[PDB]
Amino acid sequence: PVARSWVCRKTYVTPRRPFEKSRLDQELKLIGEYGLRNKREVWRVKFTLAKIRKAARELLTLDEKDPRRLFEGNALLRRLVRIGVLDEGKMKLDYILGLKIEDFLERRLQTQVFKLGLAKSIHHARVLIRQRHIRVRKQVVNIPSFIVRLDSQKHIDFSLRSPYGGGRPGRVKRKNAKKGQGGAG
Amino acid sequence: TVTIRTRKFMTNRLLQRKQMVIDVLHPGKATVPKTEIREKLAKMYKTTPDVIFVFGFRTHFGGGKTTGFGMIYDSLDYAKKNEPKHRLARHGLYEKKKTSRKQRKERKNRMKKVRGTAKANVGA
Amino acid sequence: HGSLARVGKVRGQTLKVAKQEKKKKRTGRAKRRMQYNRRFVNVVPTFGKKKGPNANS
Amino acid sequence: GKCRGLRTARKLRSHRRDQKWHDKQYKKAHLGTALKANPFGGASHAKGIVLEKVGVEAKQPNSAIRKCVRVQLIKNGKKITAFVPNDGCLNFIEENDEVLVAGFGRKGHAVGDIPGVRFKVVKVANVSLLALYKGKKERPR
RNA sequence: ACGGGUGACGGGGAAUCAGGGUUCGAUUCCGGAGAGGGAGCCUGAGAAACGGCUACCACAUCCAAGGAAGGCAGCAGGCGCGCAAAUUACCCACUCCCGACCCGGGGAGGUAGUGACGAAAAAUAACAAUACAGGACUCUUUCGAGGCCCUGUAAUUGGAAUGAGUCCACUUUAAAUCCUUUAACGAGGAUCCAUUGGAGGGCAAGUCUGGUGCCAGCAGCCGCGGUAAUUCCAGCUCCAAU
Repeated sequence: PVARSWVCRKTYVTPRRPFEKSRLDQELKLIGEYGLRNKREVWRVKFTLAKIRKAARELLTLDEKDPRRLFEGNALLRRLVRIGVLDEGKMKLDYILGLKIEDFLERRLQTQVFKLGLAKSIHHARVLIRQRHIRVRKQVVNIPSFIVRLDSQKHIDFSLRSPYGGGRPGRVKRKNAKKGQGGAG
Repeated sequence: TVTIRTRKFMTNRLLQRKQMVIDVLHPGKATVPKTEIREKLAKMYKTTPDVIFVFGFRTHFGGGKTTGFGMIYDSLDYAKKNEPKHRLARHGLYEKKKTSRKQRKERKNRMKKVRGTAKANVGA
Repeated sequence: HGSLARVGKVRGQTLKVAKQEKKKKRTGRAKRRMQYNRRFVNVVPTFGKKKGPNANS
Repeated sequence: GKCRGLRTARKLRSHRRDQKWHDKQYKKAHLGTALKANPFGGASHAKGIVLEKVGVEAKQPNSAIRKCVRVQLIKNGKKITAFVPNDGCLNFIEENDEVLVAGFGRKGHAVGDIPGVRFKVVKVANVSLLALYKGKKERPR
């Protein structure tokens, strides 16, 4: 007997079919608009959607006024409305079903540095995140996957401690600034 | 520009001490040494640095902020009394003996053979 | 034609000439982005029958 | 279903058991004769002492002499015809060298031309004969 | 029923899933059993105990030949059975136990080592200008002009960034290591160089070159190879996971 957990799960399911012609074209432009790095990445935005959607059909089997459905209603909904996927005027949960993969893929921080007046291309953004430049209320995220809260969005910026913000000159600017002193002498 | 703030304060009458969660802000430099941290509490609580004990500091990604669980006592007399040994050894006032638990188990099982006031001769 | 004398015959008698050189390969998104362009954002709806991407007449 | 009663429940259940023994991919399963026969005895690989190199002819339409081996296993002390795969790799078995035999694709059912043969090689003493083909490791002297 | 068999310890559970189902469960929680193989008892509130005791059987350790003791399915380890599984490492600091105890002790437990058994985050580049190629659009039956919005691949040219790394000290802690923090140094082929498998059809991608001449081999099934092979052996190209 030991003092540990063993606990974990996977996050992605792989499609029953291999070598299709209608699917091989449509997952590869999810890699263009937003700038993802492999399939795996994509496959899990779905699995999280798929998960939401099966619980919704679980609740719709129940009657109205059934106290589980009301409570677990609210929760399932607000859980999509603190992060702006659903909108205020769709409390009702038919509306949860008619709800697709592109709205999740643009909450991801990667996409949230392309759109806000602080990155030139999208494929620049997944290299600003990972070179530890940008931050979200005095706290540095290093992780595109970060799904973003709708409370936060007005607080994203360049971190204080940075050459692309306030700070001291860098590795390669300061070296060829230091090289100009070494050359003239 | 090093700044301390305490957090969750309590007093044990029945262990003879102040305890609290010391909280640090340090933008710009490496995490800080404890003979600096101690002596900065000492005019937060106007004692000497001697009695106070601060251990454990987890730091924060992005740089900035660390979190400790320091505790302040009344007199030195008591400070040896009601507190661990390792958390005196650090401050230079306790020293355990010079045999790790290889030696000492070999020497128990040779006393276990010998009988009576013959047991003292196996030990020198 | 061929007991256990006749073995390795063709892996043997082929013309072992060397492999070539080329400029260095890329991986990761940086790659994938590469192919995303090829097949979508540019290209012309060319007349009639489409030739595959490894085509030679 | 055919015996529709409400308290039949066993009449119904003594009949399917009876039946399922007619099922093959099962009886082959639920008697001891499948594992009595089998060389590996119940297993995914099992090593053995080679003893002679042997060419087997292929069956018709096709023709071409196919290069095999005749192994004795350890555990059982049993004798199998095996089969080398790659081109020019038979020059790598010396007689009475040791090999890690495997299965061959479809479980107790051969592949293609060569009759009887259900087994094949992965290793030749601690290094894989795949590698030897490429040349990524070479043989000790 | 009785007899036999079971690659049978039981249960909380696991993998697969439209609904119904079919397999698995020696294993961190409960309940059973056993300490090479049977048998029997001393001490006790609590044993048919076995890191207690006395036999016999199978096996194994010394002798000055009369004698005498041995039992890792506890931790590390090692010989064997094999397709088949790690260090004779370090502490009571935590966690809890036992005792005459606030004070000893604990391979129970904690901590490092080996570990592509599985699960989760996630690098191998990004951005400017000069050649060059495509579509709006204002106009041109068609040349050309603007390319504002670009859209793209080119050992052309240019500096901005960073994580791999080397290394002072803080931190971590029973004492170390790891992660977290920080000065000093650290990239143009960014040699600081991604594989493993396939290209006739099922099933994504060459009727291309240069060998072999039912031979050598491929091919899970249908099949290939008959001296012009879309299939072997290989040269350039290409698809799918990464």
